[PDB]
Amino acid sequence: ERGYSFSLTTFSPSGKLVQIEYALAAVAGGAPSVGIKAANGVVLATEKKQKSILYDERSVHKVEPITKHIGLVYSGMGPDYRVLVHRARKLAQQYYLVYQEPIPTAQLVQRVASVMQEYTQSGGVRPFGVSLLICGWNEGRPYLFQSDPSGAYFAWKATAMGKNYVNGKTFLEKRYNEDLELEDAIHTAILTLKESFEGQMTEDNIEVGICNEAGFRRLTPTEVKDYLAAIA
Amino acid sequence: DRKIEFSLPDLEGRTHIFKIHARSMSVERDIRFELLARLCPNSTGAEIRSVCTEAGMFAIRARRKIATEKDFLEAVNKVIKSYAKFSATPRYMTYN
Amino acid sequence: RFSPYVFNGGTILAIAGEDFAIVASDTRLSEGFSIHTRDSPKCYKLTDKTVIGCSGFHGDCLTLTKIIEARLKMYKHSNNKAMTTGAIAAMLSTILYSRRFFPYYVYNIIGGLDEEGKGAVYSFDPVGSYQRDSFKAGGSASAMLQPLLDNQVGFKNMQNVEHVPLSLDRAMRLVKDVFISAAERDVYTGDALRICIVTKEGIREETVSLRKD
Amino acid sequence: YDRGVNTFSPEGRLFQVEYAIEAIKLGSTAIGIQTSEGVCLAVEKRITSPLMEPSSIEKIVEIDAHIGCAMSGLIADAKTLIDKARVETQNHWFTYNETMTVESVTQAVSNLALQFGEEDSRPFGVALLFGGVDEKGPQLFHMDPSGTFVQCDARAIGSASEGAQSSLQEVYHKSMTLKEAIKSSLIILKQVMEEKLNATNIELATVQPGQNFHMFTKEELEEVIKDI
Amino acid sequence: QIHSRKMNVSPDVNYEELARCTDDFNGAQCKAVCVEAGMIALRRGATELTHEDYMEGILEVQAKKKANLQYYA
Amino acid sequence: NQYDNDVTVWSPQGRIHQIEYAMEAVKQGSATVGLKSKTHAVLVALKRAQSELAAHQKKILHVDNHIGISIAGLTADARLLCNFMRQECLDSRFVFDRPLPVSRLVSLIGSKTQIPTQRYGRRPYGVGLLIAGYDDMGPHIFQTCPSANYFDCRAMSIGARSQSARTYLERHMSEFMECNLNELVKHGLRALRETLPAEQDLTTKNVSIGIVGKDLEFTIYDDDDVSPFLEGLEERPQ
Amino acid sequence: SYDRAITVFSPDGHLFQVEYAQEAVKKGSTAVGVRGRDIVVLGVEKKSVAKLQDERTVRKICALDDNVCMAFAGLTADARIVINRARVECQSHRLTVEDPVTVEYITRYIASLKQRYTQSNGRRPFGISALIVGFDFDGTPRLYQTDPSGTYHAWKANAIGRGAKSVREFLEKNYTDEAIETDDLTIKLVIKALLEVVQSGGKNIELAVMRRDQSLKILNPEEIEKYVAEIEKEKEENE
Amino acid sequence: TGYDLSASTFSPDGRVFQVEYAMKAVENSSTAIGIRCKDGVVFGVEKLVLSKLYEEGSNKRLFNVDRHVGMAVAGLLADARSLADIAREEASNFRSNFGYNIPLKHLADRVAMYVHAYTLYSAVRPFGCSFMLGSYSVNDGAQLYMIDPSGVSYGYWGCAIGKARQAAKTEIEKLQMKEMTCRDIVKEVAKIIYIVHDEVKDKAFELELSWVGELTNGRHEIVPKDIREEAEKYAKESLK
Repeated sequence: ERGYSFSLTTFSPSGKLVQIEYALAAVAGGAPSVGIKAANGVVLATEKKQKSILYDERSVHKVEPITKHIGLVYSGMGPDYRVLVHRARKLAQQYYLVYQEPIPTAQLVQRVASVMQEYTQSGGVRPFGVSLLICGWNEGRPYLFQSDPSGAYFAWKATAMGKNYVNGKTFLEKRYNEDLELEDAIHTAILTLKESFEGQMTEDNIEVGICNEAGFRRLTPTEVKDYLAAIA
Repeated sequence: DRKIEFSLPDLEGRTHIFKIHARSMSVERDIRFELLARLCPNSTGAEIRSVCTEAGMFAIRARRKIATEKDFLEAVNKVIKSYAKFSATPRYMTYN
Repeated sequence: RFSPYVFNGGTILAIAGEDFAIVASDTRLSEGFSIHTRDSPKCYKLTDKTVIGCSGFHGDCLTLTKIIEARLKMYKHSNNKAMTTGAIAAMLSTILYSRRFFPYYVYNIIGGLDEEGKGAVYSFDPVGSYQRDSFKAGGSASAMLQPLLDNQVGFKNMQNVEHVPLSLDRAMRLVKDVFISAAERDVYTGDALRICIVTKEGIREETVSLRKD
Repeated sequence: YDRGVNTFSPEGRLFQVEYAIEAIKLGSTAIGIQTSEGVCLAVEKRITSPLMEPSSIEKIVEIDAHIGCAMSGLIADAKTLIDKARVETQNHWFTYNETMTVESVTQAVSNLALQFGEEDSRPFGVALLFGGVDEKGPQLFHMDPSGTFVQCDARAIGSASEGAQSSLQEVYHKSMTLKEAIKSSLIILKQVMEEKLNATNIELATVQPGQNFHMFTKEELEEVIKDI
Repeated sequence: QIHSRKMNVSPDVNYEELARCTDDFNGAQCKAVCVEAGMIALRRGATELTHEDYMEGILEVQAKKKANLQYYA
Repeated sequence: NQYDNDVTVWSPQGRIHQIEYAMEAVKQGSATVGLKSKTHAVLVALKRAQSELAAHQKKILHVDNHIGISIAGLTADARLLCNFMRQECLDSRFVFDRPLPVSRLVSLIGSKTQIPTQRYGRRPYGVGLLIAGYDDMGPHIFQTCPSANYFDCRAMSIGARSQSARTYLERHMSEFMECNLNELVKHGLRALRETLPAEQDLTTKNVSIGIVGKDLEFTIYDDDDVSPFLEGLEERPQ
Repeated sequence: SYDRAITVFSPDGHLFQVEYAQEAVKKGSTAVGVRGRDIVVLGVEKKSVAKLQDERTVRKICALDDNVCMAFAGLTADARIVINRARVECQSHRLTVEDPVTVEYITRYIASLKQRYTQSNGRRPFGISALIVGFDFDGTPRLYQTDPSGTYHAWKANAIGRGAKSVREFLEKNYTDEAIETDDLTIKLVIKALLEVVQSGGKNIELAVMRRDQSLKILNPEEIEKYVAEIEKEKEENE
Repeated sequence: TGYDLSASTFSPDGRVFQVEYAMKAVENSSTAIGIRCKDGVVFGVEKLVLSKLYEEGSNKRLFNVDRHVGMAVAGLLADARSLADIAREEASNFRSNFGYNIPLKHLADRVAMYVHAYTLYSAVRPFGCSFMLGSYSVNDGAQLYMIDPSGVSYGYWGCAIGKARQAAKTEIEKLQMKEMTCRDIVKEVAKIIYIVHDEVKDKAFELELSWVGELTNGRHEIVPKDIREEAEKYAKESLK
């Protein structure tokens, strides 16, 4: 067949893009998560509860590496995430096959944001419904970026996304400063995940990945159980 | 049982409507109505009556007791072609 | 390597009469040193007033013939009448031009009557150029055939030569003599002669046998 | 509320082509007459402004030296079809070294007449009278926004078409001549037009078996007006 | 045939032809063909009922929009 | 209603009113009757004009030497399917060097016409093609429809007011497979005289008759040559 | 591909996008163009500038060739791309036939371009109209107009824009033969028309003439105040 | 409403009414049965005589897909023969690519996926057709499939589609197709359609039977004339 070739999103008489206005609420119903850069690298912490005991939490993952030194999490819905994940996995390689170098995080965001805004204008498609948190320690300094379904982005010191981020960012405003370490951002990241978490925060209720100057990696529930140990 | 349609007149019913609404008004004698009916392909009888009743008001404009053919032409372009933004008909021809 | 073209022989001849047209050809299909058949006429009655002669590559002759027979019915189904002879030559000139960069290996001579009941000879190159003539020979021994018709027909190189119009009976024994004389020296001149006659009444046919080397 | 562009009527026919039948009723009136002496043709201009140049607009335009045309309804879309007719005649002459007949022109345009869609937009709002002299003598045809065409002997098309046909059937017969067909046409035009008749409101063109297509101008035209 | 009882019916009728040229009707519309065919004969002043009275009653029961169409075929 | 807009959309009863409206345009056309003998196939068409100076619109079209058709609907789709029809004759004539079978052809026509009856924004073809043709099985009379459901028959009629002609053919159809061309043609003319107003019947400019014969090419006959066939008929009883 | 018929017929036989586009033409700035016998004079009114920042970019009088100048009204965006295609086309005529382009030919290119543009799919029609003024070979000055339906149409004088029917009513009530006697007298007729236009507090006019042999020439606002001074003086003594 | 217009939309209880409306037109087609015997498949199609002016043998609701593969249709005739074209071409794809004859499970898979292919879009409609596929193999015995308008197929020892579906399939289970060869199966197929479509609803009808098996040497063809005249000899024993 073919597509539709007409944009289903128009400006309101109030001048608002209404499907984007609803997609922000679709992000707002997303799972709560936070991420903090502190002077050596970035800590990404999400909140992942299985709906029943029948699930394998060791099957799927929220914390997703993009390259050697870049990780990424989200706050939104499931199936929209993995597609643009795979797109970013490609875009790193189309950078690398040209430049023989890993991509700067900003240079990745310049392409991903263009994919999302290019997608929210094109004909016959609903826009995306996730927001992203992107980490990376390129050229020494760590980086912490955030996108939206409209296709913009921001450079945060620390922020919150998902449910109750309007309270979590007030917690981070009363919590963070410039001089912290990665394990400190681990501890206050558990402290802000416990603000909106359930009654029991075990080793599998969360998933935390970190950047270093050694690069991005993801935690196992052994040392993540050590982090939930002696917490709060 | 009976299902009577009321369409628009073809030419001659329109000319007859001109003779209906234009019989009782002070007119120039040697005007023709068929020329006026040729200028209204799709028009109702109320529109024809408004052409007549406006066309007399053109005679009331300056200082004339009986209207002329060019007064009728001053009625046709205003009622037909200047109010043509509204026209009230075309989404009712399909009755929607 | 694989050569796409080959020479199949064949010899055609057409003379425009005053109220007739004579289209004759041999009936031999052959190449190399051997004979395919002793029966291959080249008379093709397009209309009642148009017969075409085709020589050279035989598959090109058959393909060209069938495309012509398609386009006549296309003309009639679009135009409710038949093609004239000049319309046939006018179309088929463009048809021969249409494969300019891969030409047909076919010589063509069109015989037929005009709108005025007179003969008309239109002879083609393999590219698509032509003219209207009185008599043209095509094929192998056309270099043997044409100057004899320049002598008898054209009345050339003769002193105190009268100019009688060519009668049909004169033209018949002219053909029947000249194909024997071509048959004595040409190896491509066949073993039977197809003669087709276009008059105001229709098309007659006649086959006159030849020698069979 | 908004149906498709290819939607049949409940009565069965269409909507939009039937609307284009209504759309040609607003154009200026035109009359062509097929006479065995030759086909005459005439039209008004619907002159609007004193500052307007009159000869910029026209309805007579030829396709060949034996084919003239007459348009009605919309105007700007007709010139495309004029170009297709001219090009098609040059195809037929280029390929057959002869003249394409008038009916074979008319079916070629009429095949083009209904070809819009939503692949590869709207029908045409014109009305066409076709004059020519083929081997069958004088020929006069008339085609349709539905692509239906017919041979006519004396056809009046415009806003005064139905009144002029009634006044035309009573005066036409099979043994007319051209000079009385011209004056007979200008009588009917003089009846149906609005403005006062002169050598500038109207224009004519005739085609003959003898000579080619000829268009009249403001020198040889007003003699019929003073001799009406 | 039932509703054609109390009317002056000439034997020019063919109810099999009528019910075949009248598809997509119900008992109310087939009842209406009888009364309109019974009115057309009074319009022309006829007393009996003929085939064309039914055939014209069909076109009134169908209630088509008249719009100037003879330009087919 | 809302189920009466597009070809794709089904009715709740399952009856597509777009095709049902395409059946109306063939009911608007004039009448014609196709029939066949044992060895001959005859179809008779009733021409119409608009003004008395306007010529009468032809309907019979010669497709091949053994194939003749007649139309009912719009002339644009009639010529559209007609050029396709001539094309579908001359191409297989160009391939196999033989006449093309009629039953084989009309199947291709129905497959051709089925396609825009399924897509979106695509009209059906409103036409009522009557097809007289020869296989090696002699005469064949087929009819079409805008629903692309072609029917073999021995005698049918389409256009406005064809039912009376059908009633004529039902009570005389036993005669048709014995009688030859002369009375057979005027049997068809007796079918056409039934479906007319009671005052004009056969005024030698509004009628055409096409015949294909077992040794006779399909010939269309118009008014002049109709006059030897049109004579010898009885006066209309009333 | 966005295949969609936009221009549709009305049930009473109209084209809604065309008649709406002509309203958008009917609200643009008023332009008046007249022809003389040797020198043509055309000009726009209602400049409506900020009168403190740049003004050369807002020019609405262009030239397609040396002998053809062009004014317009409507929305400015759609006009200049048609001007761009017209420049490629008129240069392409010299790539063909050696002569300069005739104004009748280029107006047939404009209208013929416009109609099929109303005929295609997925396209709103143009929202502009133009006055195309050309002095051809053998020095015959003439002009045309362009309807948004695409009908080229000659005149002796014309005026389009917001408030153009009353201006045309002034032009028929003031156009004589002796007004085209002197060229500046015709310029005084144009300034009489723009003065008979609307408000136009002095600085609200942009005129351009051609002596059928030169390029376009725009007077600085000194002959504007000078010709307005002799026009107000002549009306002052006439009153 | 509005939830029943496109074939791309679900209902607020979660179904598609366009498919069901296309299913409704199948029960307006008259009657198509087909049962397999012990060693072959017999199709049965009765045919309503619309008018006398038609010729016997027209517009057959009984198709011949391959030399062995048989189809019996019930629905719209143009869509039915349209599906016969692509299935007929599909067996030509199988033999043209793989060099032998297609099995019924593969063939009904391909055609069934072609039916399901038009069940996803607002651009095309569902078919209003159901049909049956039956053949015989020397390596696989006899097969009997049937395909709904939605595109779901199954195997059968016997099935029936048309107007009176239940009123036909009620009597098929009285038979014993596990042991009967395709000889008395012909007359028993004839009787169970002779008992249906009463003379109130139908004026006249026509017997149209199909027949395949190793007695038919695997080839698909129509029944002979004398055998169906034994069926019409077996006709008027249903009045008792």
